[PDB]
Amino acid sequence: AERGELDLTGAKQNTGVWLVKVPKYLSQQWAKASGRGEVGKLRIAKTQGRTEVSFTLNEDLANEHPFVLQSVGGQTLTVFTESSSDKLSLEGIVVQRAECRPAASENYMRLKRLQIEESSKPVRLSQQLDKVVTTNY
Amino acid sequence: GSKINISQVIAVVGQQNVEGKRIPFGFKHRTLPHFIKDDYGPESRGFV
Amino acid sequence: VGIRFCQECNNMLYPKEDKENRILLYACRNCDYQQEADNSCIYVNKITHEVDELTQIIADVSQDPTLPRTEDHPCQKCGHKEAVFFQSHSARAEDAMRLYYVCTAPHCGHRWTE
Amino acid sequence: KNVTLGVPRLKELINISKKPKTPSLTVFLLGQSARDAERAKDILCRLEHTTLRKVTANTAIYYDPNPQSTVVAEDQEWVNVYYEMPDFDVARISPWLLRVELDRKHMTDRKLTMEQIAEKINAGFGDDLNCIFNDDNAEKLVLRIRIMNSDKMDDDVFLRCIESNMLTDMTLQGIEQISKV
Amino acid sequence: EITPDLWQEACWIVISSYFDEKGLVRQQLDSFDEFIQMSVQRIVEDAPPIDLQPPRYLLKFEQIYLSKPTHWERDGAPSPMMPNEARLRNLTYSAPLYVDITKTVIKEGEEQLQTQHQKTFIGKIPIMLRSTYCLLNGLTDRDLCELNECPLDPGGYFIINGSEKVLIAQEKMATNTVYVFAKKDSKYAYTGECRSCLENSSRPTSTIWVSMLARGGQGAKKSAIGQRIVATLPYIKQEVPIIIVFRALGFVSDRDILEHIIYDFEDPEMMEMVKPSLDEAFVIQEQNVALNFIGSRGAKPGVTKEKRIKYAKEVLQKEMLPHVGVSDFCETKKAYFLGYMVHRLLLAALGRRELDDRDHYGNKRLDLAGPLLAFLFRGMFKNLLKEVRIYAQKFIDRGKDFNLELAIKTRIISDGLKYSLATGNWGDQKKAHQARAGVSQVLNRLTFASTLSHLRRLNSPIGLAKPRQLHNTLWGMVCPAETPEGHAVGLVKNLALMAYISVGSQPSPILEFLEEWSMENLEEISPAAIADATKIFVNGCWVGIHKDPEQLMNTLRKLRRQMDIIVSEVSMIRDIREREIRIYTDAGRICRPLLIVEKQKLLLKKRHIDQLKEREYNNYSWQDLVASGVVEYIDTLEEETVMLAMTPDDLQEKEVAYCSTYTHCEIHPSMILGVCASIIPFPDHNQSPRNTYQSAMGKQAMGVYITNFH
Amino acid sequence: RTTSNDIVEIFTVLGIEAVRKALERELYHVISFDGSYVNYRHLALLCDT
Amino acid sequence: GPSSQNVTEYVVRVPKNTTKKYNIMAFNAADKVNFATWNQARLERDLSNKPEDQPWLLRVNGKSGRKFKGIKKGGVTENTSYYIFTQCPDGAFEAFPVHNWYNFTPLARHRTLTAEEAEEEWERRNKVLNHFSIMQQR
Ligand SMILES: [Zn+2]
Ligand SMILES: [Zn+2]
Repeated sequence: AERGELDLTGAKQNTGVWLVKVPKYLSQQWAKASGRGEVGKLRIAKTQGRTEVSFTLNEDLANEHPFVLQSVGGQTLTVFTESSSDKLSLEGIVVQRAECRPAASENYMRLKRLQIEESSKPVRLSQQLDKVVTTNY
Repeated sequence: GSKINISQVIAVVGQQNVEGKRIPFGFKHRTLPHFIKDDYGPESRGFV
Repeated sequence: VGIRFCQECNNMLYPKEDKENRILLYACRNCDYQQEADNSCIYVNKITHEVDELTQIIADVSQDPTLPRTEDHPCQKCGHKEAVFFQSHSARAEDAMRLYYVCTAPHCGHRWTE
Repeated sequence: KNVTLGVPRLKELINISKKPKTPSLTVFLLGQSARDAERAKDILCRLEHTTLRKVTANTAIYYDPNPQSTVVAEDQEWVNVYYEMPDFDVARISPWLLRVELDRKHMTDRKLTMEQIAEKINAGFGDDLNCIFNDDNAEKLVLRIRIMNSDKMDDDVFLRCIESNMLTDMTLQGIEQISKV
Repeated sequence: EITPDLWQEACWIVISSYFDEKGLVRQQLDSFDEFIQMSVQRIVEDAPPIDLQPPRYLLKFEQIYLSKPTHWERDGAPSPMMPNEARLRNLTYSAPLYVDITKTVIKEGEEQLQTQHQKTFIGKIPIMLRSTYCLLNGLTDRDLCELNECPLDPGGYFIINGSEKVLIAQEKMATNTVYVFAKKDSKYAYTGECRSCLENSSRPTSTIWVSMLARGGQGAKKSAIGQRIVATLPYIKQEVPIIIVFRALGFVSDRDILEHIIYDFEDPEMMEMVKPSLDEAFVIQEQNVALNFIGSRGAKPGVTKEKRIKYAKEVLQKEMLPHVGVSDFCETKKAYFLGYMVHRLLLAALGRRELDDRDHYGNKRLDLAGPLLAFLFRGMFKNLLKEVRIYAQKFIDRGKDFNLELAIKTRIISDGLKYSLATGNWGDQKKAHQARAGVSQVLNRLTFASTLSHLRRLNSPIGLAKPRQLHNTLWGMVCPAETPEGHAVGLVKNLALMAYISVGSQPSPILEFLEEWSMENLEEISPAAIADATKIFVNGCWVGIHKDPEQLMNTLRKLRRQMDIIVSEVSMIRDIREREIRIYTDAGRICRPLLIVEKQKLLLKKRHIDQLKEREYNNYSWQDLVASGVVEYIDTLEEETVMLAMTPDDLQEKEVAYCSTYTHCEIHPSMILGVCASIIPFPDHNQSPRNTYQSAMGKQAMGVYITNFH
Repeated sequence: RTTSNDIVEIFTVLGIEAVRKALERELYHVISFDGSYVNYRHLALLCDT
Repeated sequence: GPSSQNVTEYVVRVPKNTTKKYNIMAFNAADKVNFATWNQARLERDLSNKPEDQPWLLRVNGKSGRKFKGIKKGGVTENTSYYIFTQCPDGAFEAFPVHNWYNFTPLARHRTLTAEEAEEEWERRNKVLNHFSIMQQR
């Protein structure tokens, strides 16, 4: 029992969690939802020799996201916490990695050009004046 | 002039060399991007 | 022929001979971690350098655009009468002009050298 | 093969360059060897400087405290042929063993023999390095090297150092600063 | 459809479209436009705020205001300046440079009353003609003739004191790229060259030298140790081992070190070759002693051990490979790149790769008007900030007030630009010994061909005949024929007809696309799976790996051929034999346009030729042709791994099989020659020394040169 | 009849007159290789001096 | 069986904000770490700088167990967002963005050579004898 001690109850329960990487538009939509309570549905389909994982966007959030699994044995991960009460605790061992890809093949880059334009909106360029400024000195 | 100049004008310019050896491999073991990789033929290595 | 590393401090292992049991004893001298090696080999050096280049060649070199493309000399595991031939072009590793055939099928990759 | 000529050679001759660019040394044979190709080949092999790097196929280091342990799969023959007479075996044999093998192509092409290089190893060093002589009946011309008996730096440092020392210069035959003839 | 036996008209139609849209001096005008638009803004933005004190004073900068080139007469009249008046009166052609000064006052009493000194004049920047920030832009034939300016003049030259000055592009070794070299006579056997710098904004090229120790001192225990690995680091007075530097980044476990160094753990001989360094680094087993060792051998040793700790941390943070990251937490990226650093050196040591050629002109880039003026502006803007700071401190030590109108000196920036663009000494005036000469020669006006040759010219920084030789890498990069006859053979060369030079772009959309397209990021990787995947390089720095090479390359090529978020100037490289992806975005690269061969047919169909044949009254030009995925800008880097066809009707068709996987076709074989060499007809029927002589003498041929000669 | 190309070693083994004769032969060989001939008097002068 | 055509459908929930900040570990599989050793843990600050922008420290079982040092990743999460999906009895997946990613490496626990005496074996630059027994003198 100390301030600097890390709780290890999560590792003793062998809790298994997943790591998901998503593109910026999905995270932006989830931030715009502002935690309403429902952002979408995740679908997991298992066949006789393959596993198919996909995510479905909410129809209210919009107004298919297939998931590709990745090898886990390359490196081991767990999840820890830092509280506002300064009590550190461990959640559990990461057991699976997930990668999110859009279903759009060529119509994705219509929005990607707009996103790059928004990113280059604060990119700053020099301006030309037709008449020289005579208010100096 | 010389008879070698006569031969180069009329029949064949001949094998062309750089620092003694033939044309080296500036690219990934090919003299020019037009020729196929891994070629030591006459046309691909500098012969006219 | 092969090396491994220490366990509890995760350091590089150095050899040691044993005075009592007369067995070679790989050990980390940043530790006291002692173990035997089943290989019983410490050092090998092929000075004439006849390594096997069949494991050296990447299986994806066949799908190169600017490599040659022959029609004869088919592959072994699959028929696929189309293949790529090239040389090693590795400096200081011999002087042979002998050709390295790779099958160009998308899921194959059995490479042979004749 | 060719020698340098022209402006760099003229600069090399008007100067007196302590190292030449491409030095050469034309040799004329005196008598019967001038017309015999075999005797000329003998002189060729006798003037070729042959380091141990060019003639040996590969090297290996093992650990055999028992002479009859025979960690190599096929070494038992000449070990039993030679080790019935324990030449200072009971003092020590330095269990760290050096093993090299000779490429048969480079063995035959240079027209030397395998006993004389072991003789030169035990002669140019003396009794500070034991040598084990094998037979040519085996497919691989294996040579086994062990350290002396009467004596820091453990054993691996000295063994690897002397291994490199054989591998860079022993002058098996020929004369130094002569690359090719 | 397909165009058989009609290639002669079609090729010259599309060359007509290219030369009608671009022209001949776009490598100057585009570079200067990029300098004026991005570079001065990036330089004035990436500058340290002036902090001084007592009340605290802070100064920050903002965007750039520019006007047309005017004149300051004796009475103060701001008359618009014409280039003809600049030539006649020995008058420099320039416009004032305007910023604002955001003066924020802190008196430790919540009295922050920020004042914005709007449109502050800080100096005069030169502008060269026919650029988009000059008076001659947009004028037609009639307006140019009425203004006594030649319409035939391509421009691209500055006017300093009435003398026409043109910037000749100077080549330099390519930044942020790891090389291997083998010095013949040096004590080091092999070496690695990674002359590197940040994204052309902060600090110049700082080099790193990883190298080899040759087999010396044989017979003794030195050969028993083996060939250790050594490097020399910037502002370290002597050499330093490698694993101690790896431990200096905070990675002490040598399993992780060899994991960064070795990617495949079933390679015994390479681990044997790297083993001599492990025996040498057995005296250092902790981070802080490594930092204290590497900091003790600097230029200025510290008084206390904490001083060496701080000096070593600073020199390994702010300077050690600035391009990969300087954000104080980028030690993982530095560890990965420093592993790959000598991973290439070991690959060259075992002979698995070959030694990279120095004069291969795909491994170096060109400093144009843009980068050179950016470097000059960086230097004397630092000088101007130093002058402003010292004047402000001296005048605030009294503590009366402060005024920005007289503190900023336009004199130093004006004479710096004018002097360095006039006399040719590139750099500070007092540092002319270390200043590179030969820049900004006097423009040759004997011949229009001579003028177009002098606008499009390269030069080498060499004061041995190896760099002078004509190289294989040049095919349609640099003209083979044109060479000065005198002492500068090989060094001074002119561009080809289609030699387009990269203007520069930012790699932020590149990273934005590559992160989204199923690529595992560099820090969040399994280090045991590096060897199976393919490395990703964007402007040299390692940003992660990808496990699906051809889908990534096909996606990138499909994005580029459709004018998507990737700029068509940006090039990507697939080295299959090494498993790397190299993507180059930065300026200095040199390129030529090429056709696209898909399956076994060209994408330049009859409809494109028909649209380009009636070019005008149909608003269809070269920029519309590249947007259709017909012509792709393939530079010298992608020429290492593609194929070219000499003629479609003669080679691309089906015959006795030589190849069937062509990727690109030549636009026309006669674009090899430069400006001078083009005017020679039947140059293949001549001898190459005679072509070289006449290309040298084509600049000396008199005649009419510029139409407004009177 | 055995000769060489280097000059310092043939000085250290035979003598300066052998240096004279070998320097003569090497200079004559390097000049008269391409077919251009030069008189012996200048060569003899330079080799003596 | 049922697993040959098993279909799973769960709900994704994102709460707006949590009072307790969440982060993520980084362990190499080649380190061969075990969780049965995890009986008592410490996680405190580094004191070499002398706090949020400063590298981390962690202790296992006091001084008896192994030691780690944590460093924040160099990349910024301006274009990246990582979520952790936790299993709960209600069956609805929870999606939580992480704040920072920290990299940790093990440290040796032995008599390391200090810098003030590290200069004496530099005169034996190539003259060094018996690499295998340098620790024996310490
Ligand atoms: Zn250990
Ligand atoms: Zn096959």
